[PDB]
Amino acid sequence: QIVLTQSPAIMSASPGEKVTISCSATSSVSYIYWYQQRPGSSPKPWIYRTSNLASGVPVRFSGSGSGTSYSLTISNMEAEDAATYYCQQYQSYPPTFGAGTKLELKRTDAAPTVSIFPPSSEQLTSGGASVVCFLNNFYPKDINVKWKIDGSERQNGVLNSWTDQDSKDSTYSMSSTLTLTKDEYERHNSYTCEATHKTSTSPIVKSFNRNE
Amino acid sequence: FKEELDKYFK
Amino acid sequence: EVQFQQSGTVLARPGASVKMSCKASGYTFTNYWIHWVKQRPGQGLEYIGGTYPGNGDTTYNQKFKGKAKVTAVTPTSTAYMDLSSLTNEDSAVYYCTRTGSYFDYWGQGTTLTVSSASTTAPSVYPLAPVCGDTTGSSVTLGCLVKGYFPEPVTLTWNSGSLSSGVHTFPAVLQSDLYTLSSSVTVTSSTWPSQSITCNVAHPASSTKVDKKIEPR
Repeated sequence: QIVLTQSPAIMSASPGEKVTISCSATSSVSYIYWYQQRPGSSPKPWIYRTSNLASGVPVRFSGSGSGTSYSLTISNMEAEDAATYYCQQYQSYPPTFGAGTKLELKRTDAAPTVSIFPPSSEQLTSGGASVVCFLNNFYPKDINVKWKIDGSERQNGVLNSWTDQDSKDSTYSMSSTLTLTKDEYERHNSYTCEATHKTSTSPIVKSFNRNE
Repeated sequence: FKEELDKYFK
Repeated sequence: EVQFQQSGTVLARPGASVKMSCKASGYTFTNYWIHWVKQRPGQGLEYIGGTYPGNGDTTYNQKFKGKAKVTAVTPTSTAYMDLSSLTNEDSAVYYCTRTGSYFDYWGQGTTLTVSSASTTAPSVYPLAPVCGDTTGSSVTLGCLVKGYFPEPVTLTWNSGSLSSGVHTFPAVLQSDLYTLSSSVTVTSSTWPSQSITCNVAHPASSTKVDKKIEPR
Protein backbone atom coordinates (compact mmCIF):
# COMPACT_ATOMS: atom_id res chain seq x y z
CA GLN A 1 0.00 0.00 0.00
CA ILE A 2 1.26 3.52 -0.77
CA VAL A 3 3.02 5.15 2.21
CA LEU A 4 2.01 8.76 2.87
CA THR A 5 4.29 10.79 5.15
CA GLN A 6 2.95 13.85 6.96
CA SER A 7 5.09 16.72 8.24
CA PRO A 8 5.32 18.05 10.85
CA ALA A 9 4.03 15.40 13.28
CA ILE A 10 3.12 18.06 15.89
CA MET A 11 2.88 21.84 15.76
CA SER A 12 1.22 24.69 17.59
CA ALA A 13 0.03 27.97 16.07
CA SER A 14 -1.19 31.26 17.50
CA PRO A 15 -4.61 32.70 16.69
CA GLY A 16 -4.34 34.51 13.34
CA GLU A 17 -1.14 32.73 12.28
CA LYS A 18 -0.88 31.14 8.84
CA VAL A 19 -0.42 27.36 8.98
CA THR A 20 0.80 24.96 6.29
CA ILE A 21 1.13 21.20 6.75
CA SER A 22 2.48 18.69 4.23
CA CYS A 23 1.81 15.26 2.73
CA SER A 24 4.50 13.38 0.80
CA ALA A 25 3.88 10.16 -1.13
CA THR A 26 6.27 7.41 -2.21
CA SER A 27 4.47 7.26 -5.60
CA SER A 28 2.81 9.94 -7.67
CA VAL A 29 -0.90 10.28 -6.94
CA SER A 30 -3.44 12.19 -9.00
CA TYR A 31 -5.33 13.63 -5.98
CA ILE A 32 -4.99 13.84 -2.21
CA TYR A 33 -7.81 13.95 0.35
CA TRP A 34 -7.69 15.43 3.86
CA TYR A 35 -9.67 14.45 6.96
CA GLN A 36 -9.97 16.29 10.28
CA GLN A 37 -10.27 14.43 13.59
CA ARG A 38 -11.08 16.40 16.76
CA PRO A 39 -10.00 14.86 20.09
CA GLY A 40 -12.47 12.19 21.13
CA SER A 41 -14.49 12.02 17.91
CA SER A 42 -14.55 10.36 14.49
CA PRO A 43 -12.67 11.67 11.43
CA LYS A 44 -14.55 14.04 9.10
CA PRO A 45 -13.88 14.87 5.43
CA TRP A 46 -12.15 18.22 5.13
CA ILE A 47 -10.73 18.59 1.59
CA TYR A 48 -11.49 16.30 -1.35
CA ARG A 49 -9.59 15.97 -4.67
CA THR A 50 -6.73 18.16 -3.46
CA SER A 51 -8.48 21.52 -3.22
CA ASN A 52 -12.28 21.25 -2.78
CA LEU A 53 -13.65 22.07 0.67
CA ALA A 54 -15.99 19.51 2.24
CA SER A 55 -19.40 20.43 3.62
CA GLY A 56 -19.17 23.00 6.42
CA VAL A 57 -15.41 23.62 6.11
CA PRO A 58 -14.60 27.35 6.55
CA VAL A 59 -13.00 29.35 3.74
CA ARG A 60 -9.72 29.92 5.60
CA PHE A 61 -8.78 26.33 4.60
CA SER A 62 -7.24 25.46 1.24
CA GLY A 63 -5.27 22.63 -0.32
CA SER A 64 -2.90 22.26 -3.23
CA GLY A 65 -0.10 20.16 -4.66
CA SER A 66 0.53 17.57 -7.32
CA GLY A 67 2.66 14.54 -8.04
CA THR A 68 4.15 13.29 -4.77
CA SER A 69 3.75 16.48 -2.73
CA TYR A 70 0.59 18.07 -1.29
CA SER A 71 -0.25 20.58 1.39
CA LEU A 72 -3.16 21.93 3.45
CA THR A 73 -3.16 25.59 4.46
CA ILE A 74 -4.99 27.64 7.07
CA SER A 75 -4.89 31.33 6.27
CA ASN A 76 -5.52 32.35 9.88
CA MET A 77 -5.56 29.88 12.73
CA GLU A 78 -8.59 29.69 15.03
CA ALA A 79 -9.06 27.71 18.22
CA GLU A 80 -11.55 25.32 16.57
CA ASP A 81 -8.84 24.34 14.03
CA ALA A 82 -6.78 22.54 16.68
CA ALA A 83 -7.11 18.92 15.62
CA THR A 84 -5.37 16.02 13.89
CA TYR A 85 -5.35 16.16 10.09
CA TYR A 86 -4.83 13.07 7.93
CA CYS A 87 -4.08 12.90 4.23
CA GLN A 88 -5.41 10.00 2.16
CA GLN A 89 -5.03 8.53 -1.35
CA TYR A 90 -7.10 6.41 -3.75
CA GLN A 91 -4.39 6.17 -6.43
CA SER A 92 -3.85 2.50 -5.55
CA TYR A 93 -5.82 -0.11 -3.58
CA PRO A 94 -6.27 -0.28 -0.65
CA PRO A 95 -6.83 3.39 0.26
CA THR A 96 -4.20 4.54 2.74
CA PHE A 97 -3.88 7.44 5.20
CA GLY A 98 -0.92 9.39 6.57
CA ALA A 99 -0.10 9.08 10.26
CA GLY A 100 -1.42 12.55 11.08
CA THR A 101 -0.31 16.07 11.84
CA LYS A 102 -1.49 17.18 15.28
CA LEU A 103 -2.22 20.92 15.27
CA GLU A 104 -2.42 22.64 18.68
CA LEU A 105 -3.52 26.19 19.49
CA LYS A 106 -0.74 28.27 21.08
CA ARG A 107 -2.41 30.39 23.77
CA THR A 108 -0.70 32.36 26.49
CA ASP A 109 1.12 30.55 29.28
CA ALA A 110 -0.86 29.58 32.36
CA ALA A 111 0.37 27.89 35.54
CA PRO A 112 -1.45 24.75 36.77
CA THR A 113 -3.88 25.03 39.65
CA VAL A 114 -2.62 22.26 41.94
CA SER A 115 -4.79 20.28 44.38
CA ILE A 116 -3.58 17.39 46.53
CA PHE A 117 -5.80 14.79 48.21
CA PRO A 118 -5.03 12.23 50.94
CA PRO A 119 -6.21 8.62 50.77
CA SER A 120 -9.88 8.23 51.69
CA SER A 121 -10.96 6.38 54.80
CA GLU A 122 -12.74 3.90 52.50
CA GLN A 123 -9.56 2.97 50.66
CA LEU A 124 -7.58 2.62 53.89
CA THR A 125 -10.10 0.04 55.17
CA SER A 126 -9.03 -2.12 52.19
CA GLY A 127 -5.27 -1.90 52.86
CA GLY A 128 -4.33 0.53 50.07
CA ALA A 129 -3.54 4.23 50.03
CA SER A 130 -3.57 6.47 46.94
CA VAL A 131 -2.52 10.12 47.03
CA VAL A 132 -3.95 12.17 44.17
CA CYS A 133 -2.73 15.41 42.65
CA PHE A 134 -4.67 17.43 40.06
CA LEU A 135 -2.79 19.97 37.93
CA ASN A 136 -5.55 21.86 36.14
CA ASN A 137 -5.75 24.36 33.28
CA PHE A 138 -2.11 24.98 32.39
CA TYR A 139 -0.26 25.91 29.18
CA PRO A 140 2.05 24.77 27.62
CA LYS A 141 1.63 21.00 27.99
CA ASP A 142 5.28 20.47 28.97
CA ILE A 143 5.16 19.67 32.70
CA ASN A 144 6.99 17.38 35.11
CA VAL A 145 5.36 16.07 38.32
CA LYS A 146 7.30 14.60 41.24
CA TRP A 147 6.02 12.94 44.41
CA LYS A 148 8.05 13.44 47.60
CA ILE A 149 7.42 11.51 50.82
CA ASP A 150 9.14 13.05 53.84
CA GLY A 151 11.31 14.87 51.32
CA SER A 152 12.40 11.79 49.33
CA GLU A 153 11.12 11.37 45.79
CA ARG A 154 8.91 8.32 45.21
CA GLN A 155 9.18 7.06 41.63
CA ASN A 156 7.32 3.71 41.57
CA GLY A 157 3.52 3.42 41.58
CA VAL A 158 2.72 6.77 39.86
CA LEU A 159 -0.09 6.82 37.27
CA ASN A 160 -0.53 9.99 35.19
CA SER A 161 -3.38 10.91 32.84
CA TRP A 162 -4.02 14.06 30.74
CA THR A 163 -6.80 15.77 28.88
CA ASP A 164 -6.33 17.42 25.50
CA GLN A 165 -6.83 21.16 24.97
CA ASP A 166 -9.98 22.45 26.67
CA SER A 167 -12.70 23.50 24.21
CA LYS A 168 -13.29 26.75 26.12
CA ASP A 169 -9.84 27.98 27.22
CA SER A 170 -7.40 25.74 25.25
CA THR A 171 -5.51 24.63 28.39
CA TYR A 172 -4.40 21.16 29.45
CA SER A 173 -5.11 19.35 32.71
CA MET A 174 -3.39 16.39 34.34
CA SER A 175 -4.01 13.90 37.14
CA SER A 176 -1.30 12.03 39.03
CA THR A 177 -2.04 9.15 41.44
CA LEU A 178 0.61 7.61 43.69
CA THR A 179 -0.50 4.29 45.16
CA LEU A 180 1.09 2.81 48.30
CA THR A 181 0.15 0.20 50.81
CA LYS A 182 -1.68 1.39 53.91
CA ASP A 183 1.25 0.31 56.10
CA GLU A 184 3.69 2.29 53.94
CA TYR A 185 1.43 5.34 53.98
CA GLU A 186 1.25 5.26 57.79
CA ARG A 187 5.05 5.17 58.29
CA HIS A 188 5.53 8.67 56.81
CA ASN A 189 4.17 12.13 57.58
CA SER A 190 4.77 14.59 54.72
CA TYR A 191 3.32 14.07 51.21
CA THR A 192 4.13 16.60 48.48
CA CYS A 193 3.11 17.04 44.82
CA GLU A 194 5.81 19.07 43.02
CA ALA A 195 5.35 20.42 39.48
CA THR A 196 8.01 21.92 37.21
CA HIS A 197 6.47 24.21 34.57
CA LYS A 198 7.86 27.10 32.56
CA THR A 199 5.48 29.54 34.32
CA SER A 200 7.53 29.24 37.53
CA THR A 201 11.26 29.30 38.19
CA SER A 202 10.72 27.33 41.38
CA PRO A 203 8.62 24.17 41.63
CA ILE A 204 4.88 24.55 42.16
CA VAL A 205 4.17 22.60 45.34
CA LYS A 206 1.18 21.33 47.31
CA SER A 207 1.58 19.28 50.48
CA PHE A 208 -0.20 17.75 53.41
CA ASN A 209 0.83 16.06 56.65
CA ARG A 210 -0.83 12.81 57.65
CA ASN A 211 -3.12 13.38 60.66
CA GLU A 212 -2.38 17.10 61.03
CA PHE B 1 -16.46 10.93 -9.51
CA LYS B 2 -18.70 8.63 -7.44
CA GLU B 3 -18.91 6.13 -10.34
CA GLU B 4 -15.13 6.14 -10.72
CA LEU B 5 -14.58 5.48 -7.01
CA ASP B 6 -17.26 2.77 -7.02
CA LYS B 7 -15.36 0.96 -9.80
CA TYR B 8 -12.14 1.28 -7.77
CA PHE B 9 -13.71 -0.50 -4.77
CA LYS B 10 -15.34 -3.09 -7.04
CA GLU C 1 -28.72 14.24 8.03
CA VAL C 2 -26.75 11.09 7.18
CA GLN C 3 -25.96 9.21 10.37
CA PHE C 4 -24.28 5.94 11.38
CA GLN C 5 -25.14 4.47 14.78
CA GLN C 6 -22.47 1.92 15.76
CA SER C 7 -22.77 -0.81 18.39
CA GLY C 8 -21.25 -0.23 21.82
CA THR C 9 -17.85 -0.84 23.43
CA VAL C 10 -17.06 -4.57 23.43
CA LEU C 11 -14.66 -6.98 25.17
CA ALA C 12 -13.68 -10.22 23.45
CA ARG C 13 -11.36 -13.06 24.45
CA PRO C 14 -8.20 -13.94 22.47
CA GLY C 15 -9.03 -16.58 19.86
CA ALA C 16 -12.75 -15.74 19.79
CA SER C 17 -14.83 -13.81 17.23
CA VAL C 18 -16.81 -10.59 17.55
CA LYS C 19 -19.51 -8.95 15.43
CA MET C 20 -19.84 -5.16 15.24
CA SER C 21 -22.81 -3.31 13.69
CA CYS C 22 -23.48 0.04 12.04
CA LYS C 23 -27.07 1.24 11.56
CA ALA C 24 -27.38 3.74 8.69
CA SER C 25 -29.96 6.46 8.10
CA GLY C 26 -30.50 9.60 6.04
CA TYR C 27 -29.74 8.23 2.57
CA THR C 28 -30.60 5.43 0.15
CA PHE C 29 -28.64 2.61 1.78
CA THR C 30 -28.48 0.42 -1.34
CA ASN C 31 -26.71 3.01 -3.54
CA TYR C 32 -23.39 3.64 -1.71
CA TRP C 33 -20.38 1.61 -0.64
CA ILE C 34 -20.08 1.29 3.14
CA HIS C 35 -16.68 0.48 4.67
CA TRP C 36 -14.85 -0.32 7.90
CA VAL C 37 -11.70 1.46 9.03
CA LYS C 38 -9.48 0.64 12.00
CA GLN C 39 -7.66 3.07 14.32
CA ARG C 40 -5.40 1.85 17.06
CA PRO C 41 -4.48 3.97 20.13
CA GLY C 42 -2.34 6.88 18.97
CA GLN C 43 -1.91 5.73 15.34
CA GLY C 44 -3.27 6.59 11.92
CA LEU C 45 -6.20 4.96 10.16
CA GLU C 46 -6.19 1.62 8.32
CA TYR C 47 -8.69 0.50 5.65
CA ILE C 48 -10.23 -2.96 6.15
CA GLY C 49 -12.93 -3.59 3.57
CA GLY C 50 -16.41 -2.68 2.46
CA THR C 51 -19.58 -3.70 0.68
CA TYR C 52 -22.10 -2.35 -1.84
CA PRO C 53 -25.50 -3.25 -0.33
CA GLY C 54 -27.29 -2.83 -3.66
CA ASN C 55 -25.83 -6.09 -4.96
CA GLY C 56 -23.64 -7.58 -2.21
CA ASP C 57 -20.26 -6.83 -3.82
CA THR C 58 -17.63 -6.98 -1.06
CA THR C 59 -13.90 -6.25 -1.25
CA TYR C 60 -11.06 -6.26 1.26
CA ASN C 61 -7.65 -4.95 1.99
CA GLN C 62 -5.75 -8.19 1.34
CA LYS C 63 -4.24 -8.05 4.84
CA PHE C 64 -7.70 -8.64 6.37
CA LYS C 65 -8.94 -11.36 3.98
CA GLY C 66 -10.02 -14.38 6.04
CA LYS C 67 -9.77 -12.17 9.17
CA ALA C 68 -12.66 -9.74 8.61
CA LYS C 69 -15.99 -10.42 6.93
CA VAL C 70 -18.21 -7.48 5.95
CA THR C 71 -21.94 -7.88 5.27
CA ALA C 72 -24.91 -5.57 4.90
CA VAL C 73 -28.64 -6.11 5.46
CA THR C 74 -30.64 -3.72 3.31
CA PRO C 75 -34.11 -4.11 4.93
CA THR C 76 -32.65 -2.87 8.25
CA SER C 77 -30.10 -0.48 6.70
CA THR C 78 -27.40 -2.14 8.82
CA ALA C 79 -23.81 -3.09 7.98
CA TYR C 80 -21.77 -5.58 10.00
CA MET C 81 -18.17 -6.58 10.47
CA ASP C 82 -17.18 -9.92 11.91
CA LEU C 83 -13.60 -10.36 13.14
CA SER C 84 -12.25 -13.84 13.90
CA SER C 85 -9.19 -15.33 15.62
CA LEU C 86 -8.84 -12.26 17.79
CA THR C 87 -5.51 -11.18 19.23
CA ASN C 88 -4.19 -8.11 21.05
CA GLU C 89 -3.37 -6.43 17.73
CA ASP C 90 -7.12 -6.25 17.07
CA SER C 91 -7.85 -3.97 20.07
CA ALA C 92 -8.75 -0.66 18.39
CA VAL C 93 -11.56 1.71 17.44
CA TYR C 94 -13.49 0.53 14.35
CA TYR C 95 -15.36 3.10 12.23
CA CYS C 96 -17.95 2.44 9.56
CA THR C 97 -17.88 5.07 6.82
CA ARG C 98 -19.69 5.71 3.54
CA THR C 99 -18.01 6.72 0.31
CA GLY C 100 -19.56 8.91 -2.34
CA SER C 101 -16.45 10.14 -4.10
CA TYR C 102 -14.62 10.24 -0.73
CA PHE C 103 -15.27 9.00 2.84
CA ASP C 104 -18.06 11.53 3.33
CA TYR C 105 -19.80 10.31 6.52
CA TRP C 106 -18.42 8.40 9.52
CA GLY C 107 -19.91 6.56 12.47
CA GLN C 108 -18.86 7.41 15.99
CA GLY C 109 -16.62 4.35 16.36
CA THR C 110 -16.77 1.04 18.24
CA THR C 111 -13.96 0.30 20.70
CA LEU C 112 -12.90 -3.37 20.82
CA THR C 113 -10.72 -4.71 23.65
CA VAL C 114 -9.16 -8.16 23.23
CA SER C 115 -8.02 -9.49 26.60
CA SER C 116 -8.17 -12.48 28.92
CA ALA C 117 -8.37 -10.28 32.04
CA SER C 118 -11.19 -10.86 34.54
CA THR C 119 -14.15 -8.50 34.68
CA THR C 120 -13.83 -6.53 37.93
CA ALA C 121 -16.14 -3.94 39.52
CA PRO C 122 -14.71 -0.51 40.48
CA SER C 123 -13.98 0.84 43.93
CA VAL C 124 -15.02 4.50 44.19
CA TYR C 125 -13.11 6.82 46.52
CA PRO C 126 -14.03 10.42 47.45
CA LEU C 127 -11.34 13.08 47.18
CA ALA C 128 -11.78 16.07 49.47
CA PRO C 129 -9.34 18.74 50.72
CA VAL C 130 -7.46 17.83 53.89
CA CYS C 131 -9.38 19.08 56.96
CA GLY C 132 -12.08 20.43 54.61
CA ASP C 133 -10.15 23.72 54.37
CA THR C 134 -9.91 25.94 51.29
CA THR C 135 -7.43 28.42 49.86
CA GLY C 136 -9.84 30.86 48.23
CA SER C 137 -13.25 31.42 46.64
CA SER C 138 -13.02 28.10 44.73
CA VAL C 139 -12.58 24.57 46.05
CA THR C 140 -11.66 21.45 44.03
CA LEU C 141 -13.12 18.02 44.89
CA GLY C 142 -12.68 14.73 43.14
CA CYS C 143 -13.57 11.09 42.62
CA LEU C 144 -11.01 8.26 42.23
CA VAL C 145 -12.27 5.16 40.43
CA LYS C 146 -9.87 2.28 40.78
CA GLY C 147 -9.40 -1.37 40.01
CA TYR C 148 -11.98 -2.09 37.33
CA PHE C 149 -12.06 -3.99 34.04
CA PRO C 150 -13.04 -3.68 31.19
CA GLU C 151 -13.72 -0.16 29.97
CA PRO C 152 -15.92 1.88 30.07
CA VAL C 153 -17.10 3.49 33.27
CA THR C 154 -19.26 6.58 33.04
CA LEU C 155 -18.81 9.26 35.70
CA THR C 156 -21.12 12.20 36.33
CA TRP C 157 -21.50 14.76 39.11
CA ASN C 158 -24.88 15.29 40.79
CA SER C 159 -26.50 13.13 38.09
CA GLY C 160 -25.13 15.35 35.35
CA SER C 161 -26.63 18.56 36.70
CA LEU C 162 -23.11 19.68 37.73
CA SER C 163 -21.23 19.86 34.44
CA SER C 164 -19.05 22.97 34.34
CA GLY C 165 -15.71 23.00 36.12
CA VAL C 166 -15.32 19.23 35.56
CA HIS C 167 -12.18 17.47 34.33
CA THR C 168 -12.62 13.73 33.82
CA PHE C 169 -9.35 12.07 32.88
CA PRO C 170 -8.77 9.12 30.51
CA ALA C 171 -8.48 5.76 32.26
CA VAL C 172 -4.97 4.29 32.65
CA LEU C 173 -4.44 0.53 32.49
CA GLN C 174 -2.02 -1.16 34.88
CA SER C 175 -1.77 -4.90 35.57
CA ASP C 176 -5.12 -5.62 33.84
CA LEU C 177 -7.01 -3.02 35.91
CA TYR C 178 -8.04 0.55 35.08
CA THR C 179 -7.73 3.69 37.22
CA LEU C 180 -9.77 6.78 36.39
CA SER C 181 -10.23 10.09 38.16
CA SER C 182 -12.30 13.24 37.86
CA SER C 183 -12.05 16.66 39.50
CA VAL C 184 -14.77 19.26 39.98
CA THR C 185 -14.26 22.87 40.99
CA VAL C 186 -17.05 24.84 42.68
CA THR C 187 -17.33 28.09 44.63
CA SER C 188 -16.27 27.87 48.28
CA SER C 189 -19.70 29.07 49.45
CA THR C 190 -21.25 26.18 47.43
CA TRP C 191 -19.56 23.20 49.12
CA PRO C 192 -19.92 21.73 51.70
CA SER C 193 -23.20 23.60 52.33
CA GLN C 194 -24.61 22.00 49.14
CA SER C 195 -24.36 18.30 48.30
CA ILE C 196 -21.86 17.07 45.71
CA THR C 197 -21.99 13.40 44.66
CA CYS C 198 -20.00 11.50 42.03
CA ASN C 199 -22.04 8.89 40.15
CA VAL C 200 -20.19 5.95 38.63
CA ALA C 201 -21.64 3.28 36.34
CA HIS C 202 -19.73 0.15 35.24
CA PRO C 203 -22.17 -1.81 33.05
CA ALA C 204 -19.75 -4.71 32.45
CA SER C 205 -20.03 -5.66 36.14
CA SER C 206 -23.67 -4.49 36.40
CA THR C 207 -22.59 -1.87 38.97
CA LYS C 208 -23.66 1.69 39.83
CA VAL C 209 -22.16 3.63 42.76
CA ASP C 210 -23.06 7.05 44.21
CA LYS C 211 -20.42 8.54 46.52
CA LYS C 212 -21.19 11.81 48.33
CA ILE C 213 -18.12 13.98 48.98
CA GLU C 214 -18.01 14.85 52.72
CA PRO C 215 -15.58 17.31 54.33
CA ARG C 216 -12.80 15.90 56.51
